[PDB]
Amino acid sequence: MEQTFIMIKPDGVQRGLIGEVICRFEKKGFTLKGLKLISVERSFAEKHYEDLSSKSFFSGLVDYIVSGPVVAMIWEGKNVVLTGRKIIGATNPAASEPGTIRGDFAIDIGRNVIHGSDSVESARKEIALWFPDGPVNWQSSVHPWVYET
Amino acid sequence: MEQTFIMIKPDGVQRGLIGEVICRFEKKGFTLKGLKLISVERSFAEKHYEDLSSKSFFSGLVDYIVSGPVVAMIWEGKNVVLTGRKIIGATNPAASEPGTIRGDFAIDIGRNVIHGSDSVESARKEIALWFPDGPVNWQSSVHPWVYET
Amino acid sequence: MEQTFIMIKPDGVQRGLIGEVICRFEKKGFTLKGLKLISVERSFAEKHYEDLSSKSFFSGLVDYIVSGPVVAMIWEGKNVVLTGRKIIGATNPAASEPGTIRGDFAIDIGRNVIHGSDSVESARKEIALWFPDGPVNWQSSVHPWVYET
Amino acid sequence: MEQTFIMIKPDGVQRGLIGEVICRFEKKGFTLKGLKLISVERSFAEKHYEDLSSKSFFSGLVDYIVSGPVVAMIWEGKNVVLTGRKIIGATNPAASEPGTIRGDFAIDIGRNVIHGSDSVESARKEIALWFPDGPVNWQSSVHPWVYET
Amino acid sequence: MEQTFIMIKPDGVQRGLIGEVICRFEKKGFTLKGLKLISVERSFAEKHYEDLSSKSFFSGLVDYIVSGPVVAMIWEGKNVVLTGRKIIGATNPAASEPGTIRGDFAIDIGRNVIHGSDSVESARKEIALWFPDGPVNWQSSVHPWVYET
Amino acid sequence: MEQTFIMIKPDGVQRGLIGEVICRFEKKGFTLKGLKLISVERSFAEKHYEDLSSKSFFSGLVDYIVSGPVVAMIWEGKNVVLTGRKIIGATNPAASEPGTIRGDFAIDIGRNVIHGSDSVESARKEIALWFPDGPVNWQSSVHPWVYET
Repeated sequence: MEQTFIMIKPDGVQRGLIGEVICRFEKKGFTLKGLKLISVERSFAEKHYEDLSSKSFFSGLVDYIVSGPVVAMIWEGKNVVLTGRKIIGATNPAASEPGTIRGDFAIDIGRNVIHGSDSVESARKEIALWFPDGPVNWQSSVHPWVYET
Repeated sequence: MEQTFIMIKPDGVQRGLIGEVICRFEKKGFTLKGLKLISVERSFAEKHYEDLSSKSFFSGLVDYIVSGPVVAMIWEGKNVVLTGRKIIGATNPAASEPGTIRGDFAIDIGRNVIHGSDSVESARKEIALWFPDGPVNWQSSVHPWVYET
Repeated sequence: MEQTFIMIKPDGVQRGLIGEVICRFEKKGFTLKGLKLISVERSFAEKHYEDLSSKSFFSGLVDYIVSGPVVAMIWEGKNVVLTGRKIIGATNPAASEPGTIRGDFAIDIGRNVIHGSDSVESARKEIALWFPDGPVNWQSSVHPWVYET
Repeated sequence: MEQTFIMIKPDGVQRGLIGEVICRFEKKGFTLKGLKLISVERSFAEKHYEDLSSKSFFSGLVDYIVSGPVVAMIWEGKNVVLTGRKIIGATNPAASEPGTIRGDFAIDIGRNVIHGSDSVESARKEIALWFPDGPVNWQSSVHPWVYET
Repeated sequence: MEQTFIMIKPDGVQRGLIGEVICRFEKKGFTLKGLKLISVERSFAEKHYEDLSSKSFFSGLVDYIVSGPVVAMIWEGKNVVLTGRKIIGATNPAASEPGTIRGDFAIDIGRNVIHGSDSVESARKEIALWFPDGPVNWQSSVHPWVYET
Repeated sequence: MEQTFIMIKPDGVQRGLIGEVICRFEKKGFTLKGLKLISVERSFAEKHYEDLSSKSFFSGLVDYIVSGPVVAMIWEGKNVVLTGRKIIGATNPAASEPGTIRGDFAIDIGRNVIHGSDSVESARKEIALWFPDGPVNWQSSVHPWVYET
């Protein structure tokens, strides 16, 4: 029942990796509770990167996340946050293993295709910011076959 | 260019086919201009199937489309409507060709997995209804290689 | 909710196409009720092709079908018999369309990878011959999403 | 050459992973020597989890493998046992790396999709119990390209 | 056995469709006998399109295949010419059926990803033009399972 | 930018993995600047394996490199040398991880399917030997999304 935030960055969308990303999370057995294609404003990007406002690269991170539309999502499942980080792969694309998203598609650390919350409380902040209206709640009929009880 | 409305139906989401559907349209060269996971409310449904409100099965469609979340989408490109219909395949899953979304995943007419605007006219109507705020604009960097001139 | 008989011919096994074949029926929404790797013997083969005892090439069919192990299957679902033939493609690989099993892998009539019941009649009969013990029953948790009512 | 027993648990069948699982072993270069869909008997089950007779969770493992039909298999090759478990992934889905069967599909340790022999000795026992009548033998024509000499 | 000439156009290379193409012919069972990545010269281009020199769109063809590298190939197998054509799909993307290369990735008639000889005769000319040094010969170890005797 | 030499060995070609391989490097974002099907001559082969002269299996490797055609390539991008190797996987298939080329298809050390430059140094050497005419230059239109600046 845990939830994490997953976002396909501008390059992920430009490189036509949207469907592929979602397939990984779907096959794994997680539940999509949020999804949308959106372009970010300056104010939002900065707030999303708030915890870095005082960094050399801050201005860059904003310019980029706004240089194109992105796909925001909410994924729910046991250990979805850590599992999600595992599926995505190492932050530095050169260290990510084949089989992970960044491992199979990313090369440059600045065009690392996607983002995933780093922690549970981190996913909470991220989800509230990106999904003010809340989650889309539904139950999967395959659920008794993905979990015990 | 032209735009069409594609909607992954409740059974499409439950069967974890979201990613796959998107993949095909992405591979064809179309650009996504709208995307959202939605929980349809009775009244909204009735407007969507409004052109059929006179059929003896109207309420049936309403009961179903509201039985679970769906994924709304806007796809753009030349002939996007016709191709969209072609990619989806025939209405009757019994006549739908392998290679099409319905031919590969659907069996029952009442669980056809996906919806596609049947005409350009019904398209503009559908995307206006489902996406009030209009489309998310962007330019595929591979445009010069998908379209001539 | 009829059943049909699909058999991956010796060549299908040699070429490592067992998983692929099984995947297409699984994704279509069909239920496997019978599965087994077996190497057929002379007499049983003559009874399978029994309907062609009066053909010159009859001797060869039996010869071939026995040259290596095959995979016998029982698949269940609406129109599974007719849909199965669609999924398999034309008898002559030269006519089988891309997207169908023979369309994607088969080249020679003699090496056509698979066999499928050509009719509900042939079906209920082949199924009894190959699977004398009957089928293995179970129901898909996503059944209400693949079928109506 | 070496042999291992791989079994697709009831949750693996329900989730439509049969083809997927087989594809991976076929592509690796391994030979399939046994395959069948079985609905396990309680007494058969208790013998399968025999060495766990003492553990508290014994009845749980037994009630479960009986709850749905499974797919039993025999695969042959060099280090097929160790590669088999490597291909499968960490016992606890929380650790299983993307690229492995459990890594891409499993979430709950109780619904870990598949089983593989932990050793050569236990495989001998496993194949002898699940495939009393021995394996279906054949020689791959690509063998001389998978193995040297 | 019969041979044909397939060429991935500049847009195909740009859109990263090289491997996908080869996969389709490999999985069909055909044998690759020639493979080169080339940046075609103006004069060579005019030669390849000689049979069309007085045609109104001649300059377009020339300007086009010269705008970016291409992948030239030789494929061998029974009915490889007509089949290669069936794999590529309708010349007009708008008509190409899902499952074919153009059906899956093309949209604009002038950016249709691939070229395939349309006759055994034309194939010999094109093969003699693109690979004057002849094909790279070799037998496949799965040949006996692709063809009869 | 940096470039490396990848070679799909005879077994790799015989098992029909050419497309598959090219796909992994393509999806990663790397640029193919050289590609070809070649039946290597004894003398050339002997140069390629220079450093292993003093060794014993030397002659063995040579005999093998000439026993069947191969596919030579040049791939360009940041860290393409070590990444190419990370994609290929451990030399010993028993150690190669699922997700990597050898991890997914190799079994025997002698049929490791592929070869990749071990360093930028050897890479420069290998590239010169196999591609004396230089590379084929072009700029992916996706470049700005694969690299920041």
